[PDB]
Amino acid sequence: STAIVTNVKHFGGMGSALRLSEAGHTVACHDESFKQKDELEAFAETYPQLKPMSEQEPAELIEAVTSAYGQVDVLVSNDIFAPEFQPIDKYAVEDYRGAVEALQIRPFALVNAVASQMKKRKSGHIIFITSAAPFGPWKELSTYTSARAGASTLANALSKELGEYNIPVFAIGPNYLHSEDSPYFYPTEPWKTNPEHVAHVKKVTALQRLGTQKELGELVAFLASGSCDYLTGQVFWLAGGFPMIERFPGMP
Amino acid sequence: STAIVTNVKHFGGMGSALRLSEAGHTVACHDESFKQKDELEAFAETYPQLKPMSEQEPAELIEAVTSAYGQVDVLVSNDIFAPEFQPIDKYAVEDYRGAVEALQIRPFALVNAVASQMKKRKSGHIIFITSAAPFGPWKELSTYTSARAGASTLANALSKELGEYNIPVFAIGPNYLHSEDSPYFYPTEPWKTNPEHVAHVKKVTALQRLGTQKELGELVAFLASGSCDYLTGQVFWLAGGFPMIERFPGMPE
Amino acid sequence: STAIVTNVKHFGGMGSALRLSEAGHTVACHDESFKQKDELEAFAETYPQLKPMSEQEPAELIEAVTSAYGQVDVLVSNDIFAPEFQPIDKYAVEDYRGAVEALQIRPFALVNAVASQMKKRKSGHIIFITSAAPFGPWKELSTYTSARAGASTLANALSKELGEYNIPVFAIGPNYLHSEDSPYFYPTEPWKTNPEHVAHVKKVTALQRLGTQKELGELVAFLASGSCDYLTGQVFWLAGGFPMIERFPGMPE
Amino acid sequence: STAIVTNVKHFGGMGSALRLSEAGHTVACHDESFKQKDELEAFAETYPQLKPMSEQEPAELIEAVTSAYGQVDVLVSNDIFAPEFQPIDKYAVEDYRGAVEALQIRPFALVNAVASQMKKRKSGHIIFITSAAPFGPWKELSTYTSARAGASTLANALSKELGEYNIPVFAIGPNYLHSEDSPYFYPTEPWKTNPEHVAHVKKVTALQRLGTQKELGELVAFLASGSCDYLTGQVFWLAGGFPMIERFPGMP
Ligand SMILES: [K+]
Ligand SMILES: [K+]
Ligand code: NA
Ligand code: NA
Ligand code: NA
Ligand code: NA
Ligand code: NA
Ligand code: NA
Repeated sequence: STAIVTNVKHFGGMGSALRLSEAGHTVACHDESFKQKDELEAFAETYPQLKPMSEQEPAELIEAVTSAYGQVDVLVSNDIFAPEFQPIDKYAVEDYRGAVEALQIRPFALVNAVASQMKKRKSGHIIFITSAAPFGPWKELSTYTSARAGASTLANALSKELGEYNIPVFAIGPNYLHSEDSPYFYPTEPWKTNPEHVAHVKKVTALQRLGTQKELGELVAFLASGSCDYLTGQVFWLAGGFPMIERFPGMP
Repeated sequence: STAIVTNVKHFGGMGSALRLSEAGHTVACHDESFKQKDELEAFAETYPQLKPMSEQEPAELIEAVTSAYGQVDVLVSNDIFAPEFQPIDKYAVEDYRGAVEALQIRPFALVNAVASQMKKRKSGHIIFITSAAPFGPWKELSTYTSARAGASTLANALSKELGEYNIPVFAIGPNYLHSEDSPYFYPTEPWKTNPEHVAHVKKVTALQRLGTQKELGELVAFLASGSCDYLTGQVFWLAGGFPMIERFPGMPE
Repeated sequence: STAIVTNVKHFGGMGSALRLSEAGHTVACHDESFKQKDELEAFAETYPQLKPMSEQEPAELIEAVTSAYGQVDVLVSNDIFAPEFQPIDKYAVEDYRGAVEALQIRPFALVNAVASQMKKRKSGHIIFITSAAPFGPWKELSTYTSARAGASTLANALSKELGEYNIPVFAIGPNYLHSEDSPYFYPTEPWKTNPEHVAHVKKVTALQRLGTQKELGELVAFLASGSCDYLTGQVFWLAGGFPMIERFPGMPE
Repeated sequence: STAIVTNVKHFGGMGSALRLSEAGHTVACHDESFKQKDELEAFAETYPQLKPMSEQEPAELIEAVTSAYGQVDVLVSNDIFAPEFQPIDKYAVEDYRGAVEALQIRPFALVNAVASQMKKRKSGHIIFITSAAPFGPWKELSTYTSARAGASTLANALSKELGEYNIPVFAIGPNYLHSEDSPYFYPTEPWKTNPEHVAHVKKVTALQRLGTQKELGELVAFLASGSCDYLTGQVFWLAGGFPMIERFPGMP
């Protein structure tokens, strides 16, 4: 079927996009670097089974994809924003408006653009990649953390209205997901290379490793398959058992 | 001790301010209407125990209360927004922006202006009045529901950094809270007067009544008292045991 | 790879076993009825792809499957109990003991007998089929609701220790799951046939249908596949978007 | 009014009992050491405003208290059990039956015994002291942790049926609550005396300290007051912002 995967080059983008193509889907990909031609074209070259798009705004992209491939069956909102740690008084208020625009407004806008056709066909799936950060927050990341929570709750609240139209809505909240060359949010260096960082991941996850792009993609495809629509409204903590809580002195 | 209560004429404003006042706080009050002198002075007359301010903006308000009454010890971010039910496709994206601005950015901005003063003394109490909507969502309120979750998570998040400075941070998430003459969100009319409304409330809450402004105010005061700082980070569902969920055909209502 | 599915004739038993079988597992099956040879042999005839065992007790079962089929790679603790609605004062304390024994102790005991073998290889998958009741409770089901929460928390708790040995642990908490000819907990009769029941399900779930044994089975197989071990500790609400919560007088159903 | 506080000498017992008396309540106290006479009598001596009881089983104790003081207005189920850390295969199954009997069956049994009269008066409050452990579990405590979760969920599920009779039901889940001389669960030594243990509490709580008996008692009394009945069904995480999650290498 026809899927869209945003910000395809970062975070949960490559896992989701490439696993979806393997499921036989046509996969239109959005990204920021695709406002240029060298970039879109190189990507389209490197990935023949993927269709990059230059469209950059939300509703634009939905119409485009619908014109080119007939409709949008699956939306994977892979949202990203650079986390800046700051004590609350040291942020500007625009920094929180930043986070909210990128991590709540964007997914909202997308679904606002695509819902109508899904509802008329009474078919579609919607996946938000959010964050597990609200489940185990670090101090000094209040902008990023809270905006992620808003996104996850959006997914769950949509599941309630869109179930009537046979449309599942999911949020996937990762943490420690290996993002390979992407700085969002766990690049190979340092997160696999430096002992500092390997020792940390090992301590704070029960499985003692980063999540893989392959695991994220497997979930995304299993969900978008129509195999388990009854999980609608789930938020999935794709976090490897994070957090591992420090135990009492004396115990390993 | 100086409290600030926002949007004092609506939602949890009056219960908070009145009960904080009874506890002994000086209670500085913000409200949209107070940008007009008539309104401001009317309110001060009816409530000599409360201190209405005219300042509308966050930094501007915090500053004014600090100059006037020494400092800000307690912030009650009583945030409001007119919710509008739509299917998602029938909302404008601006309707979400609006909801986030009123329900997230505003408490953020108040904390952002006040936290440094609190952190220097190593004392203060911060309470967001959010909503219980994320806990039992209705269909077709996606914007307000998600934004409220966002503000509740913000309180929890902030509790982790502020703890270091002995500042507890809480979110109170009401539902079915009697709002008296305020339309945000459960006025006397129709919620106490119309039979369909009385019957609805009776079915959907476990206590079968609206929550009172007095209950909300007691909680706000209890949390601001220093009696139980070790709850910091808690989101409180002040919703009377809502939601009651429909049981199988045949079983009593 | 050898799976064990318990109480296979009921609740999520058949969907799990059938789909695990289709995925390629050898599926050893437990059921109360299999302590009788007639029952056991009937079942094996109808399902040549499944392997019914007669062993009833945890250590006894795990042992038998290990001797027969090499080892136990996947445990699906499909736990059941006849729920009885009572106001709390009308229950016996024994009614709670009963519920905890069937819904907590039993999965505990199965994991307790199987975990050492899994931990030596550093591979295995454990799935509890619990319930979504704690997520949207009904009044007057205190025993079953609480015990199910307990088993869901046990899965999460166990995930923290077993992670070290690359063993994911999950809880699937269904509601309104079509159970076919099993009375646990949503049989074809009345849940697909009686008009009041069809209408109830339509109102209270967001998908307006019962969940299918096939959906449950796909999840169980997906989780046992190794495709997404990094979900370990997850409690999954397999309930179709239940609960739908009654909106204000005047708004469509 | 008339309250009951179980296992008064440990965990949340002294805070709750003694704060309730200050609120003007008659407070009957249960404990294990009160199966003896030296113990009950010494306690009754040391605490004139408290009424210890020798009753040891649940329904017995409720009837007793009702005979002596007319009725039971407030029940504070302060449940305890010794946490044993064990990898799952190393427990016996009786060890989990142990935990469940002590931490779920007991509170259930109590409420089973007292509900009728509360429902007939259409007045009463019920408080379970559980644990915040399910909110942030340590590894190797699966018995204790899961049984606590069952208790907390019992409280919330009861809130649904007993609201109709004007009866709030709460659970208070502590962690790091200073229990003074009680080994359940954070005695003064080591938890205030040893630097090892002080440094740990400081790291894992946002407020960087143990909870006080006084804070627990303040909550218990505020709740049993009838001041904020609308919080019914709340589980309260009385944990000081625990857990504090380890941050990335390089950051404090
Ligand atoms: K997006
Ligand atoms: K007790
Ligand atoms: Na993240
Ligand atoms: Na709708
Ligand atoms: Na609300
Ligand atoms: Na169930
Ligand atoms: Na504990
Ligand atoms: Na009842």
